[PDB]
Amino acid sequence: SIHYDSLSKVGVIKGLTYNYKIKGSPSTKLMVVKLIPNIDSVKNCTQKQYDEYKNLVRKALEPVKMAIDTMLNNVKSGNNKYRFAGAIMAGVALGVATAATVTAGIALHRSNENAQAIANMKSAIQNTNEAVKQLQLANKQTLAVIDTIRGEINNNIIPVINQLSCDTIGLSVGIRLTQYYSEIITAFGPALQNPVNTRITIQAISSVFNGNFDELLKIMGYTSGDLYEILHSELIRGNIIDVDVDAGYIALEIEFPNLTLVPNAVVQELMPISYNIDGDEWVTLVPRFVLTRTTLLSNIDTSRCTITDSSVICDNDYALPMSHELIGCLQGDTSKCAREKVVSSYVPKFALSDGLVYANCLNTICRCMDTDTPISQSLGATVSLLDNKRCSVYQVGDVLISVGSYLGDGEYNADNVELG
Amino acid sequence: SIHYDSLSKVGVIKGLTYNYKIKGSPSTKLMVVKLIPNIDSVKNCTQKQYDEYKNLVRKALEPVKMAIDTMLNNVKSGNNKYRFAGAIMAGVALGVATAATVTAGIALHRSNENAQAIANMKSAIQNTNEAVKQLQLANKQTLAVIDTIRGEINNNIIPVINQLSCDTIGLSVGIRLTQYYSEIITAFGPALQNPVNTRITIQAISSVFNGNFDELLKIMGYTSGDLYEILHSELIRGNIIDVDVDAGYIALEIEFPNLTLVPNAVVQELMPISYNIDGDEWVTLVPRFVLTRTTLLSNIDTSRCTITDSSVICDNDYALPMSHELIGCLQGDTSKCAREKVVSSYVPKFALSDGLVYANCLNTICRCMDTDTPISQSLGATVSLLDNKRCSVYQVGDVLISVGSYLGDGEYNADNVELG
Amino acid sequence: SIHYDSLSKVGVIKGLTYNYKIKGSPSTKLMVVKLIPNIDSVKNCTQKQYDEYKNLVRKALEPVKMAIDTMLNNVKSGNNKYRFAGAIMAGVALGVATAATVTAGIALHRSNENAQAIANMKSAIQNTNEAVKQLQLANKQTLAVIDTIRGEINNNIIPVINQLSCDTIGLSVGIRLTQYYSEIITAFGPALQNPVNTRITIQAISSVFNGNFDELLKIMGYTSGDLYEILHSELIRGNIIDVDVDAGYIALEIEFPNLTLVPNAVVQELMPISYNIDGDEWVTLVPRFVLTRTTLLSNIDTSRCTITDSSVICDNDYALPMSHELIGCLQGDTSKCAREKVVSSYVPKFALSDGLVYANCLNTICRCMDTDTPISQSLGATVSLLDNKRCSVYQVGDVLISVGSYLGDGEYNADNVELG
Repeated sequence: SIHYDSLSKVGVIKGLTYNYKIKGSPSTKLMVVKLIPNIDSVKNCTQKQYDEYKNLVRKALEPVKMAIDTMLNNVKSGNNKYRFAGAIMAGVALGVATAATVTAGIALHRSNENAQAIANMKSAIQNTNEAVKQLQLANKQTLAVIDTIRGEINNNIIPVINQLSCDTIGLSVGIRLTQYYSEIITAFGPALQNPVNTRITIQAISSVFNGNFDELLKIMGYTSGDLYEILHSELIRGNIIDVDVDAGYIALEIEFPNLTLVPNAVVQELMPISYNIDGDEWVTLVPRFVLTRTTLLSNIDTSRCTITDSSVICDNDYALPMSHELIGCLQGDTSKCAREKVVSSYVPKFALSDGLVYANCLNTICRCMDTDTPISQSLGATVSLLDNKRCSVYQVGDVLISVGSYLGDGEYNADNVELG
Repeated sequence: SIHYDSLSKVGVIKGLTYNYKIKGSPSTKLMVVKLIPNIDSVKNCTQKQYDEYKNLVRKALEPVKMAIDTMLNNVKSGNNKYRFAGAIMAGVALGVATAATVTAGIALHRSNENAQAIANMKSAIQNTNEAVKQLQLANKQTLAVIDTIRGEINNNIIPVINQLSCDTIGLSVGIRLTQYYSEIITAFGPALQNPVNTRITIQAISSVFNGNFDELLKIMGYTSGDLYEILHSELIRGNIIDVDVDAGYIALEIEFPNLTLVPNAVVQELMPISYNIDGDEWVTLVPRFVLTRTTLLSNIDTSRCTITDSSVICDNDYALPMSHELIGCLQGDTSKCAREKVVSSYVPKFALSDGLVYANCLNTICRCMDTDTPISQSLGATVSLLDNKRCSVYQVGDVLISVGSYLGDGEYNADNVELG
Repeated sequence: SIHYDSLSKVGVIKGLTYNYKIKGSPSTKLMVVKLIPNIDSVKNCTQKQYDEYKNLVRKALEPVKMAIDTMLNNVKSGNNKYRFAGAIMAGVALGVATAATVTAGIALHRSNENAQAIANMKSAIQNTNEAVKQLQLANKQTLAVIDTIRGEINNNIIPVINQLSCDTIGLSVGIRLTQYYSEIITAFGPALQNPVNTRITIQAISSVFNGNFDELLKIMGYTSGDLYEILHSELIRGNIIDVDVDAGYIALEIEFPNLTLVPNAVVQELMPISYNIDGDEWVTLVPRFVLTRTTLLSNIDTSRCTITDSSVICDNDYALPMSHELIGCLQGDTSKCAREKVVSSYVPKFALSDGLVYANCLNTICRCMDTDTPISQSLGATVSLLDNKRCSVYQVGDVLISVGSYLGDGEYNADNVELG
């Protein structure tokens, strides 16, 4: 319970209401990002710059493969000793880890049969001559292959190649290769250092492809308009499963999760306004959002979640405990609520809820428009309630509002309430 | 009062001084952003990809117009019942809202006559064939029309169109349309969801126009060098007033505010240094900036404001209350000031103010350069003052400084001050 | 000491270990950024737009040179009066400053002989016709000169110049100049306002050169693969030393620092898990990282540092003091540790350290796989220890793990420990 009838007399008013959703089971797709382009159409003019680029790429990829091969051996070393049907992590060889790292280490082994199927297509992956392409694995699964720089050459150099000289072509292509290297290090740098525990969103991945994430979703067989709820929440993420150093490519597995609606769970918003005490202006201190689950009250940090037109969407169940004074305050003992003095006009003075208006008519102008007379609260009353029994249209500050009727047994009274 | 003479003996020294400015009355201009380009120069080669693009745009715009039409009906439903000269909000139909939402809902109705004037120019808006254009409304007001992709076709495809094949042109244009769609969703996505309460800065708006905000200000009749104080503060912002689904465009109103100088208001900076107590090194805890208005002291969170060479500029009056211990400390009762022990050399040891130097000569080397002898403070004194009565140039740490004269009645004394 | 044997019984477990590194002595290089391009190849077609651009650039540069000339006079006014071999700051003319500002003001004078050598090359700097170039000063030092827009004209306009008309060329170049002006104001705007105290990273500087920082490091004679540890930490930074208003260029000095390994300093990570008290689930509150230097314990805010595979790298020594209750807790008086109640399943239940597993087997399923039987802790015990004396493979939650042997004198006991 939140006992709104006692909260209103201390400036706390009932806002909007939402349901709670959290991430469900996954679905996955395969993508290959090529770092060495198929320059074969202009090959004779640019050989010197190309040979220099390949060595730098290979030096950059060599450390990553040893991190992957190391983690694969800790699981294989277990599976070969014991009869059990599941994968077994060798704890003595690993030595120190959180439960999350052990879980991601077993998932890396579980993904290895796709990586082996990709490795059988190496010569077909090398020979692509388009900016994006689709191929079929022996698993019957499809693979998407991305090749940005061959797109740049097809657009910018080939239509004018009769005007340019051989030295101009070589010098022109050389600067484009170093720009692409700078983009790769900016997008993938953190994942190349810690490949087992790091995930990247599809929006960030697309920065290597001019930011065109709409083409990426399209070639995987989706539509960006249908995926809106998980795309806008940034829940579509990928991770590295394998690296090929001699060919120069990265293989990624990309995940499209379901959403689960939590039963008996509600999120409630609270609106604060100022109020009058014996001639001074004060404000109450409370969190903006509160979570209720099967009568239990709790805090929730919505900065780690996305708010939509009707739902709050989180990656995990971010509920947090609540202190005894705040629980006492929200359950109707207003003497336990904390308060602060007002020194700026930026704090609001009125609000609308269920068609009724609550206002602090000692610090803002309130007038009745039908009879054209001012409205005054006593120096004993903290807040004033505006409904259609007195008159049908009110001026509040510099706005005109029409109001509904009060669902109660008599006149609203706010004289001399308990507070602390 | 801040009683700097007592604060100096506890390491708190007087810094720079600024005046306070807050946002004033507005001025506005009109802009139209087109989502469906005028492809008419290459039309025969790209019809298949164009027809697919238009349906996706229309599906994306259909939800936004219903949010706008819904809010317009809540005001019209009031205006038709009553004689009053101002606009009236229907509170029963709206049900729940903050004062800010009611205010933005009335402003949306007030802007509707410009939207109707724009809607009379629809055929002239469709026929533009340039990246940016100016038109005249029947209000005598001007309108700026933006068309990015027709600029791309004029630059990249038309000069080489004799070299490319029909299939190459179609495939080439198709990827540019999906890239533009990805850019729109990234820039406008939050505003398309909540069009009544959301505002966008001109810098962010320009990301749909290659980031060239200088052209946008130029066609509206301004110069980016004159607008520096409001542009650098990020106070130039726009909001959506209407949407046309069949033609595929968004109409925006853009605001250029005035700045108001608050009378009798001053912002004062404070500089902390370490100090000596009985052989140990300590530091005092105080906020960096303090606000004084007509003798009243208050806190101010300058992270929400911009600091210039002479003024602090804020969007609203962000003043906040101050606790009784901090007020006691700043008004000269140093026994109420809070302190901390020092465990790193990154904390500073000296500072310059009004041509005089204050230093902790037990934790840094202080020497007189004229006589070439060291300077020592007793174990009873917290801080030392360096002025030109003793000698004219000092070495402090690894820097040489020349100093002024002390405006006082005698020798400065820092023995055994009151502290807690 | 951290007395891990008492901490384990309250859910705090030993994580990874790192060494501490801080920034050392500098090394520097010279760079010139040109704001007025060498349009001389298309000059006849674009004169009107070019003359308009130059006046706006000069108006933008005029305020910056007076800030530089003002600070240079405060040092020169000292050096001319006194015999001392070092530079002398005039404190009366400066009036108010922090020790950091005095230090940067003397450094600006120390850099002035390079600025004079650059100023002798003005006609050679103006005549460059390439996107990037190298020149030699009379100091025998090299200078790197950047010219982005001449690169754009060499790539985009000259190969098609027989197809375009004179008016098309002029209009086309004019929009590229205003886009470049918008990019300059976005990258350098804060430094142009406060040129003495502001530094910019090489990644941010490169945004004026299509983001290609790899070319910048290459022409300065480095390789981005060797500089990884300081580049990834973002310690490579530059600052403005001079401005030329009539020619329209900015001169920068760029710094490549060394790293110093602090002796006898270690950073230790801590892993928290939940635990059982009399039937309820609880958690302990402690910082993630702790710093030890020659037996002294301290806090460290690693959000201002970079964490690698083995080292923590900071710009300055960010150590901070620690409270008496936390020191008491970590030195084995667990009655002083603070705790919280658990209301979400997102909190972890087990962890691996030194080949042994610690788990809360009342809130997760624990079973022995060799004998296929469940494991249970009493209602008196907070935590359970899993080692190879009982059986060699365990199921914990939904994962299978193989474990090592306990280095102790007998059975581990967690009954009825002291807590508060």
